[PDB]
Amino acid sequence: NYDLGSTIRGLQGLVIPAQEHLYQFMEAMCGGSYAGYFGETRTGWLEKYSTYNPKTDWLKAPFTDVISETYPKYYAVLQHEDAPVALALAKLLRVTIMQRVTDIYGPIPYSKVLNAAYDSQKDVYMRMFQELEEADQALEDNMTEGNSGFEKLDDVYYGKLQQWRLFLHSLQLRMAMRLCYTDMAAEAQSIAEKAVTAGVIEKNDDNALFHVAENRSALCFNDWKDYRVGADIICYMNGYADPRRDKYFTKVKNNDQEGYYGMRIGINSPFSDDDMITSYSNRLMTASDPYVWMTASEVAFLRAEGALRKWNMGGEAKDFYETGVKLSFEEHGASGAEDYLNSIASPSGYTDPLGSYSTGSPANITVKWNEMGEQAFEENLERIITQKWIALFPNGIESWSEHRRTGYPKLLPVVVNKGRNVSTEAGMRRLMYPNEEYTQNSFHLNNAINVLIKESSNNQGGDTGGTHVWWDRKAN
Ligand SMILES: [Mg+2]
Repeated sequence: NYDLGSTIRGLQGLVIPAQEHLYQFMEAMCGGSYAGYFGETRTGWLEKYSTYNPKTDWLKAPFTDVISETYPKYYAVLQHEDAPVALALAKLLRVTIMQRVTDIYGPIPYSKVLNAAYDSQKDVYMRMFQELEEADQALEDNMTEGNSGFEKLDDVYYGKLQQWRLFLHSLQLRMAMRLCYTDMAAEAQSIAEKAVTAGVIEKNDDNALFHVAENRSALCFNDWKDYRVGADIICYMNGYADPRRDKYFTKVKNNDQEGYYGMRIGINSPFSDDDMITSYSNRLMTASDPYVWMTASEVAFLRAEGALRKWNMGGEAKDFYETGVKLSFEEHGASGAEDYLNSIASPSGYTDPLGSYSTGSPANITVKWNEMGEQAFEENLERIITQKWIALFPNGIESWSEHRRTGYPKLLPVVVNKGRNVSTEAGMRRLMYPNEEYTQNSFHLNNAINVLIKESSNNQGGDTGGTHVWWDRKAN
């Protein structure tokens, strides 16, 4: 029983996964650990994403489940609808889902899906850019005032095609910035500039949120209690005395504790699960919360970086930076942005309230803009990306990609590095292909690994967490 609305909602639920079974792996364990946002409370787990040795069958969900769930919905739209807007929205959602997947793995099945042959990450990005333009043209040529017909078929923008275009342009901007260290940088700059000109998300009312009657991801944090907040994000936000903390996190309040506390990521604690659950802050969320895809704050930080790089983003780097911070405060109902923007406080050292994994501060980057501008390029990039990372919480996959790309924010090293060809100093550079690909798709997988090796600025044994994906080319 095909229904276009259910199919579109199905696709919208594969961006930030709306099924808890998929969420726990892709977002809580993978994005969470590698962005410095969350650690796992379960002390019995010895093959973990956070220690770079995820149990083999825990590698299935971010690759195999995303792909196997996406394509039947995508092809249902294509076989039932000839309306250009339906096809354009399906196309845009497929790009949105799969941008994340190629950023995690590098080469992925994409253009030849009909298992399947893999495209190079470069070929995935170029094809996505071509598809985003095709979707955008179809939206622009068919949009109207009043109802589009998709009002009851779409739980992100409730049928408002104008807002879908802002989002599409914002995604083009994000993906362009991703490629600024590759041989496609000139094209990326042009794409970014045209995207900004076409109109990106600038107001919080236009943020792309997937609204849901029940946010099942809340189970992972509130009910299962399998994750708590990581040390890194707490070190920065406590150091900065960030007014957003009471909107992001719960307080831990007991005999020896009152405030915001983070757990060291990449450890094998000798304490109990109850100790890990009760001694560290949780994220603050409810079962009615939306999933946040793209915000005005993120777009402002992208424009700030662009401007710092002398791309034509329509304004000054400092102004976009300050606007990004202001927009994030506004998004969360937080006061004090203007004073916060002049802060010269450093990220704090890490004090483990249980006394096991205390360590020095991850960075000395402050909030206040360095007026040398591009003459302090790396420092100002560091604060743009650090502030974007705070504003992005809990979007770990995006923050992980940006951390890989730019080196920022600087995060605390894991303690227990049980990775295979993964360095403690550089961290996870990608995820490894699932064992299903080895057993069931071995011809295509073998070619994929060869493509990953050829595309990489830094091969570390082929299909490992150490090998760089194609866009991860910055020299350190
Ligand atoms: Mg100032």
